Amino acid sequence: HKHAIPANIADRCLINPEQYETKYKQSINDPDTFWGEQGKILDWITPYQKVKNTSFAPGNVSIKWYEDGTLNLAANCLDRHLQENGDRTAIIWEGDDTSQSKHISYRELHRDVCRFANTLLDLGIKKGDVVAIYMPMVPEAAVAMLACARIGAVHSVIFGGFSPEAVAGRIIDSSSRLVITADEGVRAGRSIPLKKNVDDALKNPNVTSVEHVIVLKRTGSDIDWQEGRDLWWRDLIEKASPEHQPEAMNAEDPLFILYTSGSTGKPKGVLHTTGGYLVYAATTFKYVFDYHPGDIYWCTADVGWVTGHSYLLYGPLACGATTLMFEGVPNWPTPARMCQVVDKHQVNILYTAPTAIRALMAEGDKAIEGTDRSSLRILGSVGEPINPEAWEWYWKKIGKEKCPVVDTWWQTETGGFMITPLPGAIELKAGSATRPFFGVQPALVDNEGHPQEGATEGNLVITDSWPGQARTLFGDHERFEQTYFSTFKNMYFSGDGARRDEDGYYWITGRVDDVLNVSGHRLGTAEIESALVAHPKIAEAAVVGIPHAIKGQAIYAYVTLNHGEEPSPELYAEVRNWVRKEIGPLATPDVLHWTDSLPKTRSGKIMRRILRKIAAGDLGDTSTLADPGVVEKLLEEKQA
Ligand SMILES: Nc1ncnc2c1ncn2[C@@H]1O[C@@H]2COP(=O)(O)O[C@H]2[C@H]1O
Ligand SMILES: [Mg+2]
Repeated sequence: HKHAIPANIADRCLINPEQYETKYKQSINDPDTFWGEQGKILDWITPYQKVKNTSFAPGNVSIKWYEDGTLNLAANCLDRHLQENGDRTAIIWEGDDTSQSKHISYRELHRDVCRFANTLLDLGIKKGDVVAIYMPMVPEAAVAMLACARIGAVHSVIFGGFSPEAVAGRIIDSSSRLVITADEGVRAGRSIPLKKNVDDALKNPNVTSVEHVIVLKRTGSDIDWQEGRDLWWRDLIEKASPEHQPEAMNAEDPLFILYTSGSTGKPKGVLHTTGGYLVYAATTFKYVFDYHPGDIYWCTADVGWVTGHSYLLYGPLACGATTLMFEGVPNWPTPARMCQVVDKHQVNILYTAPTAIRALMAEGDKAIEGTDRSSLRILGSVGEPINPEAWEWYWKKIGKEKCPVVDTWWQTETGGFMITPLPGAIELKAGSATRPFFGVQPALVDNEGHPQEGATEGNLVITDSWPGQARTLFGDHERFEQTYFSTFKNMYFSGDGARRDEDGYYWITGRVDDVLNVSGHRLGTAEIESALVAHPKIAEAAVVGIPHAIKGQAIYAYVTLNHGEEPSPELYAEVRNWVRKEIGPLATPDVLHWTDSLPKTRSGKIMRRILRKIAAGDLGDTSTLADPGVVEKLLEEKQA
């Protein structure tokens, strides 16, 4: 069942089916001409000559785009829009409480970003310095990010739900010089203690690089204050000059670092540079959401994740869009909140997550009760697999069967959309990302790296570079090469599995490595295991994801206790909270399963496949296990 392109969309679309085919073919056969022309979506201070200069060679990965060009991201997202569109709203802010909202014009946003860029410079922050941003969804988070970009500082945004330990780890790895935070965040009526978490992070003796903490007064709560180190946002920004001249950055100057979980090890700082990244974010934003001047756009993703970088802020602001930043959650105070915001601000494009869609869908018509939704024209889904039922419920109930849904597949390491419909070019299948974006060459390979042709399934790789590609892991280019470019030589390995059907449409089925996706949050199996075994009473741990009707995956942990310890309600609570402390509430196990029967190879390594099946409630081949006998026991313990 393919959904046709509706006439209202065909009448206005930027890219129709023929235009998609022609552009795609040029983008693959001649990326230098294609991207040389498409790069002019940005203002360049000096033009590039060389466009594509890349190699996925084993142990010798090198990625450069537009390398001789110079530009400024903040000038592209702000300054260049002033003369004609200074009075256009850049950010609509909607508070957690519906009585609270703000409209911030391109001129107002520009003025505050200039003031804060001057604030950063005056504090001694320079081009290349890393600035940690630990902020709630308020416009000042955007001001901070844009001001860093404006001066060539490298921001590292840390999701507000991370624990003090997790904050400290990111600060340590990045040598962040400055932390920007708020006293508290406000979410679903509740307060989250951000500044206190920062205090606790900075007590880590290995945190040595932070000289100041800028604090936004969001709630005015009683916080501890360290004289000298801590500074109030308002105090600083009101002192600063609103005049700031943007300087030119090289296309390959680092723009930001975003700490990202892997199949093994601890989170690594995925690094994006400036030129290719912004070209790709602007281009994908424009064509996939069919952006026309005047369109009101709402991405629901947090600023702390890559969607919040590329599609809440940089893509839409580069294009001069009005972008909506919502402080709260889609179902507070009631399940109808998301569609109430749509109505309130006459949103035309809605881009949200399958977990959110499923949480609303569980409430049924209470999600749309009393709302109109007629301003919507385009819908999109981000960040995790979406099954056909949820897709159809979204398309029907939120979009009233009138709105194409763009199910966008991409990753933190890809910078922007990779496989996605375009609303006026591609007919839709519920649950399918459909076809690759311009400049993207996907392939499916078996475990031996052999490309599979026709209708088939396998490991999803990308066989050549694209302008938005992450360039490295901060301080760890060899691990970058290992993780993404060693499994299948000369290819980018996404870590995802996919199916291609007889029409050539792609269906992404989930991670094939040990990365979990819990409510849209990317977590590592090994890092959660490491968190658990750090507990004084825990000897060993094996973590698996299991299907969950709302969250997509839930976290199931098998735990082996030290000799002398017994399970108890106290210990159950303590271990769950231990993971909440080491990483954050986002990584809290849903289930703890106490056992002494972890399956292991004869070399001693944990075997997780059977554990996954058992936890799911299901078996496989046990001939690699040093003791098959564990299986039966594990089946009994889960029965109880
Ligand atoms: N539309 C989608 N369908 C299936 N999987 C997705 C989709 N979008 C993102 N993902 C995966 O979910 C992961 C979440 O973290 P990342 O964005 O880093 O990388 C992402 C992809 O591997
Ligand atoms: Mg221990």
